[PDB]
Amino acid sequence: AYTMSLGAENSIAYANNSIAIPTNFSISVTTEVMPVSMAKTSVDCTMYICGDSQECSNLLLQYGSFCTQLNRALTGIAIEQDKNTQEVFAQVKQMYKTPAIKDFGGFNFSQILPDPSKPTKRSFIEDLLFNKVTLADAGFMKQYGECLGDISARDLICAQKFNGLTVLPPLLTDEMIAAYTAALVSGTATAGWTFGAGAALQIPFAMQMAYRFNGIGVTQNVLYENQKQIANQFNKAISQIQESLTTTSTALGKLQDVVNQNAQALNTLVKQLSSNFGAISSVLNDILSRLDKVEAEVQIDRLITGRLQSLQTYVTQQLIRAAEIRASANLAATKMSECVLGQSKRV
Amino acid sequence: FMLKFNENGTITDAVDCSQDPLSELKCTLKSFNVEKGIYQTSNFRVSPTQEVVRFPNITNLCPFDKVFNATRFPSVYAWERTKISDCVADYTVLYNSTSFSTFKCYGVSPSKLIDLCFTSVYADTFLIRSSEVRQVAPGQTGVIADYNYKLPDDFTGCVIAWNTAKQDAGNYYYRSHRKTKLKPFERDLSNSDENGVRTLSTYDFNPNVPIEYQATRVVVLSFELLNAPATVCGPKLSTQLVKNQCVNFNFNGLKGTGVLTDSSKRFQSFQQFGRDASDFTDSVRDPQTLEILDISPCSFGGVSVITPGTNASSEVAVLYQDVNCTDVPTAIHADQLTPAWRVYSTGVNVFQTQAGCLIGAEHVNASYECDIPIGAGICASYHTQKSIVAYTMSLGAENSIAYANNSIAIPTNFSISVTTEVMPVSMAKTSVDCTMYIC
Amino acid sequence: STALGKLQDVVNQNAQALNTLVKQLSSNFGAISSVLNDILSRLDKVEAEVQIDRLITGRLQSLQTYVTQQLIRAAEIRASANLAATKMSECVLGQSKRVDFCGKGYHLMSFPQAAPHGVVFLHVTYVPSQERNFTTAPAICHEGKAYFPREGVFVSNGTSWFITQRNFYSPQIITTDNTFVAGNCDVVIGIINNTVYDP
Amino acid sequence: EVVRFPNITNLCPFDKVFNATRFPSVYAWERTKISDCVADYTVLYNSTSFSTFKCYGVSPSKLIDLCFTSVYADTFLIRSSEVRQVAPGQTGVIADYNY
Ligand SMILES: *[C@@H]1O[C@H](CO)[C@@H](O[C@@H]2O[C@H](CO)[C@@H](O)[C@H](O)[C@H]2NC(C)=O)[C@H](O)[C@H]1NC(C)=O
Ligand SMILES: *[C@@H]1O[C@H](CO)[C@@H](O[C@@H]2O[C@H](CO)[C@@H](O)[C@H](O)[C@H]2NC(C)=O)[C@H](O)[C@H]1NC(C)=O
Ligand SMILES: *[C@@H]1O[C@H](CO)[C@@H](O[C@@H]2O[C@H](CO)[C@@H](O)[C@H](O)[C@H]2NC(C)=O)[C@H](O)[C@H]1NC(C)=O
Ligand SMILES: *[C@@H]1O[C@H](CO)[C@@H](O)[C@H](O)[C@H]1NC(C)=O
Ligand SMILES: *[C@@H]1O[C@H](CO)[C@@H](O)[C@H](O)[C@H]1NC(C)=O
Ligand SMILES: *[C@@H]1O[C@H](CO)[C@@H](O)[C@H](O)[C@H]1NC(C)=O
Ligand SMILES: *[C@@H]1O[C@H](CO)[C@@H](O)[C@H](O)[C@H]1NC(C)=O
Ligand SMILES: *[C@@H]1O[C@H](CO)[C@@H](O)[C@H](O)[C@H]1NC(C)=O
Ligand SMILES: *[C@@H]1O[C@H](CO)[C@@H](O)[C@H](O)[C@H]1NC(C)=O
Ligand SMILES: *[C@@H]1O[C@H](CO)[C@@H](O)[C@H](O)[C@H]1NC(C)=O
Ligand SMILES: *[C@@H]1O[C@H](CO)[C@@H](O)[C@H](O)[C@H]1NC(C)=O
Ligand SMILES: *[C@@H]1O[C@H](CO)[C@@H](O)[C@H](O)[C@H]1NC(C)=O
Ligand SMILES: *[C@@H]1O[C@H](CO)[C@@H](O)[C@H](O)[C@H]1NC(C)=O
Ligand SMILES: *[C@@H]1O[C@H](CO)[C@@H](O)[C@H](O)[C@H]1NC(C)=O
Ligand SMILES: *[C@@H]1O[C@H](CO)[C@@H](O)[C@H](O)[C@H]1NC(C)=O
Repeated sequence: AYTMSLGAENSIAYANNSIAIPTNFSISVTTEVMPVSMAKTSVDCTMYICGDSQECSNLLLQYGSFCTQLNRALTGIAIEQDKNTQEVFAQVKQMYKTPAIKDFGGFNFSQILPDPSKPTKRSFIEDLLFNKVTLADAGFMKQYGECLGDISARDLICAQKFNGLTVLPPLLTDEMIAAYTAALVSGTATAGWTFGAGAALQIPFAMQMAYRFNGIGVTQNVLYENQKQIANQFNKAISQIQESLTTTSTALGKLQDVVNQNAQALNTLVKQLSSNFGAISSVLNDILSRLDKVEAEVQIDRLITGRLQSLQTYVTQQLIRAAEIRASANLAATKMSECVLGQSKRV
Repeated sequence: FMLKFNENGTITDAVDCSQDPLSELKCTLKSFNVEKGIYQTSNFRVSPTQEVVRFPNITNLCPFDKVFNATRFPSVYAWERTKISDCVADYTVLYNSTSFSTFKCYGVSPSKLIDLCFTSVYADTFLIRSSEVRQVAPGQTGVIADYNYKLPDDFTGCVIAWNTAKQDAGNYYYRSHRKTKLKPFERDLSNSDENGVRTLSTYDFNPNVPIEYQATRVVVLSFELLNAPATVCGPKLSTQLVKNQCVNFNFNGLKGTGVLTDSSKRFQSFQQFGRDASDFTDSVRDPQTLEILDISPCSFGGVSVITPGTNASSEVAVLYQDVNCTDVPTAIHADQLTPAWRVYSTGVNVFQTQAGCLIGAEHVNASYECDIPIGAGICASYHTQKSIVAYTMSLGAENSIAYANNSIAIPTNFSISVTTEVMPVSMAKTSVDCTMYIC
Repeated sequence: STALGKLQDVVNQNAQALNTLVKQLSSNFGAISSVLNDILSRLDKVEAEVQIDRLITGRLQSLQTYVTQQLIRAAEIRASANLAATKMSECVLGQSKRVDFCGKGYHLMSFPQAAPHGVVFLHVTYVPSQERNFTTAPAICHEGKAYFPREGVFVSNGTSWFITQRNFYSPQIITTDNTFVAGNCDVVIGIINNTVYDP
Repeated sequence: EVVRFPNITNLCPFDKVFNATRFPSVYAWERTKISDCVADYTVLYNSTSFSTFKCYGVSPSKLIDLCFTSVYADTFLIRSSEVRQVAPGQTGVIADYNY
């Protein structure tokens, strides 16, 4: 046990007549990871609560619109996940095809553009990102026959499907997302910022970087006078991204934990069906087998209200988490416009 | 059915919710008119029409005569326990011969006894005066409950008693005092104390005594309903199996509904049913063949109905989520469906989307802007006659930039643009009088 | 009609939430009746209170649901109101360099207009149009030393080299006023030879 | 378990309350206060069997280890048919017009 270090100890050699001027520079490439969407969860509220039984379903009608109101909430979450994706990507709906030459002024975009030798039209970097996040529960999409196996084939995802819990697929497939990012990097490589304001105007890439140096307040000559250095520093920095993404799993933790949180929530929701909630049994057919309506209904009501309470908890948690994902998607959409479609003075 | 009631309270419209996918949509949305969209739809397609009842073929009738009509019962201090096993509990044979002034059951309804099966039964028997049968219940107190025969709080079973003042004349004993109460189903046969005088009081039973003092026989049946072989069953006859259909079933008194199939499951030698982490009973041992059947939900898998507005058309399309188009007629139990739904099982206008099989929308190779979002790149629209068409959505216009290392495009003109951005700032300031709403 | 859909759906969502809350009073929640006086008329307190408790708990649960949805929706409206307040400061009370913040194109102005439960911004933007291809060079070499554009870019109309501002073609004579000189012209890749006029 | 109870020791007057020479007519039911005594009701097990023993707000099995801040005993004679009317929420000639 120890006290935290707040930071490195440092001092500034202040004097009323002294200044430090940088004599050199480093081109730095930095990775920012942002969540944009979450799993479009869906619930058959009758199948979850009453588990395919008429007696319970006829009791559940006496609770009114609770189920309809929960489904209305979750479909609101689901539609919002597609909105989030189409607000971050799809800001530019000119599908600028990837240029045939991936080197501009010495800057080697080949790792961040698609490669036509591969079967999947991702960039090389995007292939690393799609490998480095894992859908640790095998990621839903359980095929029609797959839940009818031996004992060892039992699976919380089959327990989910049998109890009415499902994940809808996103509207944009990954090939469509990769097509937008390919178009966005292609416009930046060949038309700079202009295609964010209007029609894309081609400009030579070094000449575009020279304007970007002026935006920083480094004189235009300092680019051309060092263009091979600057391009090499850029190329090496991109390679360091590729090396870190191939080696290191923690980089995308902000996305893996969105997967983990939503997987865990669905797992607790199915497991809550094993609770009695003070009924004689957690099992609905066991009550209906063993008790007659005059007193079964008292036991069923304990299950209905407890199960129904467990759904309302889950939907509230999803509404909370969805608001956080929306805020991240709104921020990511702002960074697309301001960092990709332009140059930002915002420190 | 969903029924629309007029202000005069006459029915003016109705939807048969099982009829077709539009009817299921209307019933799912609790509404007779539906806006354009795609909606998750609750299963009204299928309901069980059959019972699959299967019970062990044990045929020996339970020993009601030997247990109830024994020549004499025990003194309550010396109550006797017997195991009842491998028999059919057709208790209706008694209706001809006795009437019980108490028949009271715990954890089981008495009307259910005729179609349950029990993994264990023990009958306890003793004689007490009629006023004391009151005390033979969980949580009771009194000379019987304290010092002669205690039921547990977790008791499941039935207490049965009848007057026998004509039969059970004589002397019978009960413990009036003890230094500590009995534990549940404890017995204490000690007659003499340390010095030799008896610790037991005597019932004097005669038909001449007042009713409250007259002898009643009591039988206490204690039950178990474990995940173990059935030992006593009600008289139910067994039916044939009906696999691959949504049915009601009853295996050893475990009722339910679902789809039965063969299964790969290894059960334990004693095990009668299996449950997943949700306690959903996913398998059962057939008591007739000892084969293990899988139980699937009748409603299993997601279904969604795609519609223009019902103001626009009564045409719909159905998405069978994660189902392959050749499996739809079996994932949906299309043999059990109406003809109007079975149209949406098969035929032309089936299209395998990565979201699932889409049926009833014709696939079109022209891409358009997304109208109704089906998923995984597919959208649908009500499109020119009109029909529901399904297509891959267009991401944007095809374009290319004429890049060269020495070419630049400069704007020669400009447009002043005025753009409208609409932003919500407020919502209605709702308020609730919580007492007026609730009470 | 669709232009204000973002306002109409705030109205619609809040109307629908109140309508479902009144309709929820029609539920029994497993009581013998949804109607409170019907229970109290028909049952004695010893056992009416068991039925009344089922109504109280289910009704109170329905309020807790409604209030939770309102807290969620109010957090969303607050984020929209904070963003609208930021656009008032940055797009109305100034001019914003933030690329897509005050509408598409380069922001000139915007005007706020009141709307029910909302604001409408009329964003005014310059959109460049009718672009034309030009040959261009990073620098001019005049007398062994490299001249760079002071602002804009060097372009030629085929015959002649000019300096123009980048967002509107207005060619100027390349003058020691329009340009700064920095270093010998060997280093600049793509350097070209042209006169620089000296007034 | 730390069990601590007041050290009152006088046994409650079960014989005088229950085995009185006669009970009141139900219209003239009599109330008596019971106080400063130990309610070891098991002394009755030897001598009297009760065809009704029904408790409200307390389980009868818990009577042996509770203490009460007041006790009153109401006593009256009725026909056995009518004892069902001696309960909360009952009706009938007793519940309406006698007790
Ligand atoms: C900034 O520092 C780098 C070294 O980190 C300098 O790069 C070296 O430059 C000399 C002469 O140009 C070469 O001989 C070395 O091989 C270079 N090394 C590397 C790693 O590039 C660079 O010149 C410095 N920049 C400026 C403007 O002086
Ligand atoms: C751009 O970067 C790549 C390195 O990623 C350069 O080298 C090629 O890299 C791929 C793997 O990424 C190999 O399969 C090729 O064989 C490599 N080619 C060579 C010649 O080494 C690529 O050359 C770079 N482009 C430019 C124009 O420098
Ligand atoms: C920009 O384009 C507009 C047309 O879109 C030009 O305006 C036209 O100019 C001619 C001659 O002056 C008129 O006859 C037309 O009526 C004008 N059109 C409109 C809509 O007013 C304008 O001259 C161009 N600007 C520049 C700087 O070239
Ligand atoms: C559905 O089709 C895919 C091939 O497109 C196949 O991999 C999968 O196993 C099929 N599902 C079933 C249940 O046969
Ligand atoms: C209700 O009944 C009255 C009288 O029969 C009739 O005039 C009125 O039109 C009815 N209302 C509706 C909505 O049909
Ligand atoms: C019912 O009792 C009659 C005589 O009282 C007897 O003949 C008959 O066999 C009895 N039936 C059963 C089922 O015990
Ligand atoms: C009990 O058994 C005796 C002897 O067989 C018989 O006479 C009597 O009728 C039986 N009682 C009942 C209720 O069956
Ligand atoms: C009775 O049970 C046995 C064992 O479970 C089985 O072999 C037999 O087929 C069943 N039915 C008949 C009619 O024998
Ligand atoms: C759409 O294009 C595919 C090409 O793979 C073709 O097979 C199919 O017949 C086309 N559909 C129509 C309706 O023309
Ligand atoms: C610029 O040149 C390319 C090829 O010469 C051409 O495709 C493009 O349309 C030109 N742009 C303009 C604005 O004329
Ligand atoms: C280029 O512009 C100059 C204007 O000073 C003009 O004299 C020359 O002819 C132009 N050339 C072409 C090809 O337009
Ligand atoms: C531009 O490209 C041409 C070949 O297309 C080449 O000859 C020339 O040296 C290049 N110049 C620059 C500045 O990239
Ligand atoms: C520019 O001028 C210098 C000196 O006159 C000459 O050496 C060089 O080759 C020229 N460049 C071109 C491209 O003509
Ligand atoms: C009531 O008191 C009388 C007189 O002492 C006694 O004979 C009788 O047995 C008592 N009753 C009971 C039930 O103890
Ligand atoms: C119990 O009854 C006996 C007589 O049967 C009597 O002698 C004894 O005192 C009684 N005990 C109590 C505690 O009343």
